[PDB]
Amino acid sequence: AMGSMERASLIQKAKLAEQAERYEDMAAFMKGAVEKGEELSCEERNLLSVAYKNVVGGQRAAWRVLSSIEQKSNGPEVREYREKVETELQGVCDTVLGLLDSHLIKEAGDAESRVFYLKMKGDYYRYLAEVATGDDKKRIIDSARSAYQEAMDISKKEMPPTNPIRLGLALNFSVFHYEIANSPEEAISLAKTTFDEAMADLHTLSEDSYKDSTLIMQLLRDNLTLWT
Amino acid sequence: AMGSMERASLIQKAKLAEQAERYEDMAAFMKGAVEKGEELSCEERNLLSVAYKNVVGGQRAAWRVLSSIEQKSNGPEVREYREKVETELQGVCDTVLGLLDSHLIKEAGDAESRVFYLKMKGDYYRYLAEVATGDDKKRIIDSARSAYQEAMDISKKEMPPTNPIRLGLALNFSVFHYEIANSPEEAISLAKTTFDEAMADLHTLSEDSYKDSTLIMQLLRDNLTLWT
Ligand SMILES: O=C(COc1ccccc1P(=O)(O)O)NC1CCCC1
Ligand SMILES: O=C(COc1ccccc1P(=O)(O)O)NC1CCCC1
Ligand SMILES: [Cl-]
Ligand SMILES: [Cl-]
Ligand SMILES: [Cl-]
Ligand SMILES: [Cl-]
Ligand SMILES: [Mg+2]
Ligand SMILES: [Mg+2]
Ligand SMILES: [Mg+2]
Ligand SMILES: [Mg+2]
Ligand SMILES: [Mg+2]
Ligand SMILES: [Mg+2]
Repeated sequence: AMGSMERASLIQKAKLAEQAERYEDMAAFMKGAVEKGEELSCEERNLLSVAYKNVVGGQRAAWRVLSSIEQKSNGPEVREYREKVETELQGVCDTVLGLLDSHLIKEAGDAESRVFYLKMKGDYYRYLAEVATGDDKKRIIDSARSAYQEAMDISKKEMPPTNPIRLGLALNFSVFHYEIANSPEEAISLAKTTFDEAMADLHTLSEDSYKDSTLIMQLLRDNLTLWT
Repeated sequence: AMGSMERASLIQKAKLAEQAERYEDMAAFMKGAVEKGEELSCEERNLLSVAYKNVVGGQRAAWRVLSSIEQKSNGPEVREYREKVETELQGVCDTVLGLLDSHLIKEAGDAESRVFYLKMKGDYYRYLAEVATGDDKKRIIDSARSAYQEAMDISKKEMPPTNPIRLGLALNFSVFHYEIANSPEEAISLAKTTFDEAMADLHTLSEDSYKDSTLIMQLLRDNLTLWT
C-alpha cells in the first residue's frame, strides 16, 4: 500500500508519526521505505526499530494481561481473545523477520548495520518464543540464539566495548538467556562482563558518547540488581 | 465482522480489551454488541463510551500534534499525513454517530439512557467540529449544540443536579461553548451554575454517590480556574 509513495516522503511521514505517537502508521511507513529496496541509513534503521518495538510492545503487554487472566481462569472467550492478540503479535514478528530476510541482512556489509539487523532478528524470534509452546518452540528459541550469537561474534570483533549497539545487543541477549533459555547464570555472566568491559573503555569517549554508553550500562546494572 | 459472535461474548471481550488497554478492539466488540439490536444496560453504555473516547482521544491528540507542525510549516507530506489522521478520526465519529442514530437514541426512553446517548451525540459532533472548516462546519457546530441542548433539557427535568451523567453533560457542553462556539461567557456561566446547584444537593447523597459527584464537580472547578 506504500508502493506509490516516494521513499523520502515515507521517511518524513515515519518521523511525523513518531511525534504523533502513531506507531502502527510509523511501522507501515518504514516497512514501505524498506520495500523500496535501498539500504537504510543509521537514522532510518533506528526509525524502523522504534516503530516495530512500540507496536509489538503494545501487543506483548496486552498478551501478558490476557495470559494472566487465562491462567487464573484455568467459556472460551478469554482463550479466544488471547489467541487473537497472539496471532496479531505473530504476524507483526513475521513481517519484521521477512523484512530482515528480504533483503536487509544480506545487503548489510558494515558491522554497525549487520549487528543492528541480527540483533533485531534475535529480538523478534525472542518475541515469537515468549508465546510459543512445546518443540515448535525449540527451533524458535534456537533461531533467536543463533541470530544473537552471530551479532555478538561480529560486535566483539568489529566494535568497541562501549558501542551502544553492541551494548544493547548484549543487554537483550542477557534477557533472552534469563527469560527464554532458563539460563540465569549465562544472563548474569554476560551482563557483568559487558558492563565491566564497557566501564574500562569509557575513558576513550567524548562527553556525548559517554552519555549514550552509560545510559545502556545502567540498564545492564538494573538487570543485575533484579537478578542477584 | 462481529455478526457471528454472541452478544454476551462481545461484552465479555470488551471488558478484557479494556484490561489489556486494547481500545480499538474494545470499540469494535462494543459496536458488534450494539449491532445486535438490543438496548444497552448502564454498564454496557459505559463500555461503549470508554472504548470510543479512547480511540478518538488518540486520534485527536495526534491530529493536534500534526496540525501544529503544519501551521508552523505554513512539500505536501505534513498536510497529507494530517489529512490521513483527520479522515480516520472522521470515520470513527461517523461510526459512533451512526450507532446512535441506528437505533440507540430512538429506543432510549429512560432519562439516564436518553441523556447519555444525546451527550455522546454532542461530543462526536464536537470532535467533527474541531477539524471542520468554513460553513460545512456551521451545520456541524449546530448539530453538536442541538444534541447537548436536548440532553440538558431532559437532564434538568428528570435528574437531580448531582447525577454524574448530568454533571458530565454540563461539563462537556461548557467545553463546547468555550472551545467550539467562541462563547467563553456561556461556558463559565454554565460551569458555575452547574457546580453551585450540585453543591446544594450533595447533602442528599450516600458516601459513594458523594464521591462520584464531587469528582466531576472538581473537573468543573478546574475549568473555571483555567477560564477565569
Ligand atoms: O518491561 C520490559 C523490559 O524489557 C526489556 C528490558 C531490557 C532489554 C529488552 C527488553 P524487551 O523484552 O526487548 O522489551 N518490556 C515490556 C515491553 C512490552 C512487554 C514487556
Ligand atoms: O485534554 C483534554 C481535556 O478534554 C476535556 C475536558 C473536559 C471535558 C471534556 C473534554 P474532551 O474534549 O471531550 O476530551 N482532552 C484531550 C483528549 C484528546 C485530545 C484532547
Ligand atoms: Cl476474539
Ligand atoms: Cl554484504
Ligand atoms: Cl499519508
Ligand atoms: Cl422510546
Ligand atoms: Mg522515487
Ligand atoms: Mg496460537
Ligand atoms: Mg551493503
Ligand atoms: Mg445470541
Ligand atoms: Mg479533510
Ligand atoms: Mg426503550
